[PDB]
Amino acid sequence: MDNPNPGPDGEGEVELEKDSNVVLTTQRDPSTSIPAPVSVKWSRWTSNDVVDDYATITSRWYQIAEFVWSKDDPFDKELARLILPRALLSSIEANSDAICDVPNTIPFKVHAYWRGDMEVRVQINSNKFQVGQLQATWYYSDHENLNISSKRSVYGFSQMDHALISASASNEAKLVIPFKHVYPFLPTRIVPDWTTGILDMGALNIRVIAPLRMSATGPTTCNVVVFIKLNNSEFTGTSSGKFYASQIRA
Amino acid sequence: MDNPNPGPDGEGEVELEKDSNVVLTTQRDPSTSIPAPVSVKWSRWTSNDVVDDYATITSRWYQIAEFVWSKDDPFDKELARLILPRALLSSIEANSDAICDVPNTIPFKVHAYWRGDMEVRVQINSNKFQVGQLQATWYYSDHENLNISSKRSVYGFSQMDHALISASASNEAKLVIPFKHVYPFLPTRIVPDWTTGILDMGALNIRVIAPLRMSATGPTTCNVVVFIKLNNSEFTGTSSGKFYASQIRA
Amino acid sequence: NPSYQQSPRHFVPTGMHSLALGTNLVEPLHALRLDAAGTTQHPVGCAPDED
Amino acid sequence: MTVSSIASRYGLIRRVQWKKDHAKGSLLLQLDADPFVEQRIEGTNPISLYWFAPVGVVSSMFMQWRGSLEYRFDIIASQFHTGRLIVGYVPGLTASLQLQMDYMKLKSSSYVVFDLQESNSFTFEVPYVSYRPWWVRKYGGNYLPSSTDAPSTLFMYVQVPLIPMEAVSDTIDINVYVRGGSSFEVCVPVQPSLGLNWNTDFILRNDE
Amino acid sequence: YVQVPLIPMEAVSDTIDINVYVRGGSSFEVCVPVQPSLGLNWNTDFILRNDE
Amino acid sequence: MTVSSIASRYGLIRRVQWKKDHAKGSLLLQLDADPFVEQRIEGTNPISLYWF
Amino acid sequence: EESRNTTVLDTTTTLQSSGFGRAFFGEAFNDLKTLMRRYQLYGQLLLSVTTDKDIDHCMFTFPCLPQGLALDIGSAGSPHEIFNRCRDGIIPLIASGYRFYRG
Amino acid sequence: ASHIQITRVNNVIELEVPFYNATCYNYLQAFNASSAASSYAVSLGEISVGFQATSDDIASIVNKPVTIYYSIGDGMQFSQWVGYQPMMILDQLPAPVV
Amino acid sequence: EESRNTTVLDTTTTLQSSGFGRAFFGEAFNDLKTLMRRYQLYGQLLLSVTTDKDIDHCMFTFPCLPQGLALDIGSAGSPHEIFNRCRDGIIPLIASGYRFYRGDLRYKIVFPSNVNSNIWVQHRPDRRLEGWSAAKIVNCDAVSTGQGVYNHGYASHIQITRVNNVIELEVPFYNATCYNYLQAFNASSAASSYAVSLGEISVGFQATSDDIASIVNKPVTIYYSIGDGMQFSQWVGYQPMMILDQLPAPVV
Repeated sequence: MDNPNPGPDGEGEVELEKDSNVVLTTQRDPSTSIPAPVSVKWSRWTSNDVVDDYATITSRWYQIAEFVWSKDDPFDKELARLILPRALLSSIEANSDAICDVPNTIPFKVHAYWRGDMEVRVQINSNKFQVGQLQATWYYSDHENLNISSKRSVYGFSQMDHALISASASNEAKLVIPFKHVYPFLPTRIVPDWTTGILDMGALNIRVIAPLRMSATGPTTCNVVVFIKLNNSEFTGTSSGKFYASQIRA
Repeated sequence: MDNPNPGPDGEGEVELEKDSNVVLTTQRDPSTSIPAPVSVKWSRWTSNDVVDDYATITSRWYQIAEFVWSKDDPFDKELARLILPRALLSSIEANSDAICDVPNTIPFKVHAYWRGDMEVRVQINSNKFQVGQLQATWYYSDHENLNISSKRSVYGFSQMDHALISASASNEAKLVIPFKHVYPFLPTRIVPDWTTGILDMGALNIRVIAPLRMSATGPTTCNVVVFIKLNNSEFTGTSSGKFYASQIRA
Repeated sequence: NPSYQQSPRHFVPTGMHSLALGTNLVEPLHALRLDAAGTTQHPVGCAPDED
Repeated sequence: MTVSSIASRYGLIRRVQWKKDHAKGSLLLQLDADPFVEQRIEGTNPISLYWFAPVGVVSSMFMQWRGSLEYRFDIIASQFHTGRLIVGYVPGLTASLQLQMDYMKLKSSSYVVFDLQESNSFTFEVPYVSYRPWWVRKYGGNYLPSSTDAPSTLFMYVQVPLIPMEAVSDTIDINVYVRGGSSFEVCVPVQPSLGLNWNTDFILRNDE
Repeated sequence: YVQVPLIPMEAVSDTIDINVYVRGGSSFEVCVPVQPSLGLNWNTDFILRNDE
Repeated sequence: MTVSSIASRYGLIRRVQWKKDHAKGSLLLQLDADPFVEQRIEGTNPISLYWF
Repeated sequence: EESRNTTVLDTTTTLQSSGFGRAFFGEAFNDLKTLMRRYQLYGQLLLSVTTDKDIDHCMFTFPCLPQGLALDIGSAGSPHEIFNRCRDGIIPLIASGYRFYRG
Repeated sequence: ASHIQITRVNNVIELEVPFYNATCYNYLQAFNASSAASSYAVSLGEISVGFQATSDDIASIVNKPVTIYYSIGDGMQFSQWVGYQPMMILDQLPAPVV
Repeated sequence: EESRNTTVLDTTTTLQSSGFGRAFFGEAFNDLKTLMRRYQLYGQLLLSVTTDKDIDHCMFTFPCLPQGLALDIGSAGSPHEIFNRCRDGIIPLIASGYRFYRGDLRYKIVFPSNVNSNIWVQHRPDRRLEGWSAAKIVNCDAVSTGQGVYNHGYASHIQITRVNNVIELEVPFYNATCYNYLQAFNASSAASSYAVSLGEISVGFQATSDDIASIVNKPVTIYYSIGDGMQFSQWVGYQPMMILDQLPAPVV
């Protein structure tokens, strides 16, 4: 303890998190926050048709959002209300290319129905001299709740369990997000009983709890990037990809 | 034996062949012909990167060619020189839709390299009173052999092992096609050392050994359809689908 | 659903429990208490000195 | 008497004709993959009667159903008839996507090829694919909202067109029978969406 | 109160935020149930009973 | 669901600013020591909502 | 034959049995007999004195059968809306399915 | 066999119509009466409800509703299977039209 | 994280546990579920005949959900003073705190005394709630669908008002869902609409129109409680409250 000896290597240890063929690193301990106990598989109750998780490609980390967080942002200021199963697709399509192009998301192009736990890391690179604090909060099926527009504020997400991202520590926020929804499976396209609100489990949202503060000549911006593993998933109901429609623009 | 008793059911037994979520039937015994002993897996020698067969979707039966076979066709007359890994893709694209649409072929949209045994059934529905006989012959890397244009005739494929499809019996021709190629893996797109001749193991070809013969007022046409399982496969080298190019028109 | 065909008890209604009686006699009530087994209790320093 | 003892009885529900000159792409039927499969009678009545499979009546009494159906197909033909037909199943088709179908899009999802030659009958067993552990009734007591449409759709395209001898008929009948599958099961009891034909009188409440 | 005033470096901010979170303690406990003194914001309509 | 399982969850209830130029005596807050600690929303409503 | 099944073309992987809602709602709906015992509207009327009735006269008489009474929509001017709208019912609908009863 | 509800105490008499017929088991579909003795082969009986009011009091009773219920009573056992006659879908019935 | 506690600065000597009033009043208030079962006012109405109703017509129909009906202050001229004043309640206030539920409800409707007429009560699991608007008691008008009338299959019960004028109920959980929505509901998915209400209860008198005049503008209060089997799921923080003692005075 208390015996620094930086070398060419630098000082601290670097913890990893390999999945399929994607390794990614964080110098800091993740501030994990797990809204629910891990989901039961549930293919048993609602699918004769062939079911298969694609662990070797669906479980890879893949970016879904990135954003500057300048000092100009006022105390309570959303940076990103990401939907999650959708943003994984909506961001790709927003980046002007089809879902089929990206290995993580090809099974969505085909299978009619999805289920499964998600993982979301909200990595940041604030400088050590900056002062601020994001919160990252997952809120299940937000869109279904019409009064959410009033709840959607840092006072209101701090009550449910939520990750904290201090800009001083440049802390990285892990966020396990086990499946919970009124219906056991989320459709990946228009489906006979619903159309609107497709593949929408709920929403990650990253409200600011403390705006960046810095010396007048200090570093203004603080970029953030959000990877999303899609691990214990399972897909069911094989179907042609021509039925698939591009995700709502958001 | 020798005791027919047809009912509403009809007479004979119906043997099946389920795979993933595709069952298909043949009243008759398949005339299997297996060119090579089953392939060793070979991901060991040429792929650090994550490898995964997609048994739950790649192994499904899916049509790749269908063709009328009228009495007008002369003795030695090709009906279809199908390439196989390509025709599985080339037919889909020929049918005016992208590879991503079809569940069997999505992993090709992504993974740079393919390997693995194929299965090909050449089902037919000739009437019992028709007289004729297709041969179905698999010929490894045909395109590499320039003199093949002379070999490509029924006298020349009957020497290597080949399926026979009598039109009298309306026999169905099974055809296991284990991987063999000079290079252990077949690329699914332009690759640094080769471009032309992409994903081309060789060619199935269905020369006629005996033209249909029938009474002048009998049934002229005899349709044929060719399903292709892609079983003990394995894919390697994950890569973006935007690199993929539509298969050569053939 | 077996049917229960045998004759019912034959009781006589009265509007009210006895006002006079006040000893060896359980007296049913619509408690405004939450718990139905609850009853007032005396913490050790609140004990009733006077009998 | 039991919901399963009634569900496990075929009733003829559709009668496809199948002519020689149907090309390889031709549709024969696309009845919905819910018990409420239908066959209207061409009656003179203002309110037309409908045939149902026994599963289609016993399941109208219940709000919700789940599990496999079974469509037996009696392809009525002499052994000298020969042909082949797909009997596919597409999960998650909304009615706007009900069109744009063809057998080749069908092959992408679950399906079953069959070879009419000697044996002339089979029994495709329709899968229950939906996001909902049960599934709500297609119809309802006379109340149009709360009438969810079917989970998925059956299809039966002709994979290889029929090839009859000159001395046998150009056309083959195909009977489609429906039966509650081994796992077919229903839960909540509500108003039947069906009424008996014992009295088909009805009285409009026009205010005029 | 601030027992010893904050002493920032020139290269870091003059101001520090302080969040105050409240939680029922280990021994926090409540007894008698009565009318909530709070109403949901699901409907904030209210109607004065002026007699005029 | 339990009174204690709900009571044992923090919710942000106050956000003090803390500037360098606060002298040693300066007050930052004096919220009451009862659960009903408060943070009014600056809404336009005739009857203002409060966080709890 | 009717219930014969010549050649099953199974595609399904086995689905979990729910026991007819026993595994969810806590109550089996398998036996249709136990549903038959939920009560149903059978008939309906507005009493209509005609003759000057004595103490003994029956006010109305109806046959009592499982089949259900012949459905009475009522006159075109004054429909009994339930039979007009909610046609028949459950018990008659299942009585439709059998040819003899004894109970 | 009979029973007499006192409307003042509780106005819903509950019953148990029993099976009294000299038959194996009764007809269950609609009935057109072929045999003259087939007519005993349907109804369990023929219930009759009647008020004991004198005509002076019977005026209160006029056009007062009397709904009736029924259920098959545990001992019921339908026999031979017979397929359903054509149904008529209910949601397809005509609207009142404004 | 939310419930983390970095460095406790204890000053307290340990306080005696009271067991939530168990040590005083003789009854624990620890479990909030057992308080949830004290009955609450759910809705309220003055019956309003419009069309000349027959024996079969439902008098009113309301969706039955734990969340509580959308609050009905009433018209500015004629407020329902309790919801106007005693905003919402307990059970909806705790329903505010969770995002899913899966369970029964109980009701115990209290009909007007002066009326004698028999009263039937349908439960209708089929019905979808259609957005938070029209999640309220509805006075059904002229029959046009099957919504307005008694129905055969639906579970039902028929109180005799003359014997005791408060039918008590047990609305069960019939949905093809894991568990229903519990906050306010705007209906995103069309199939999300089956994911809220337990059903859609309908109360209806069997009175002929000649007798229905006695019934007009007679109160019918309704109660509810979560029915033992209820189990709210995911925690979700409270939306902003509005303190009640701070509500405006009538002003003389």
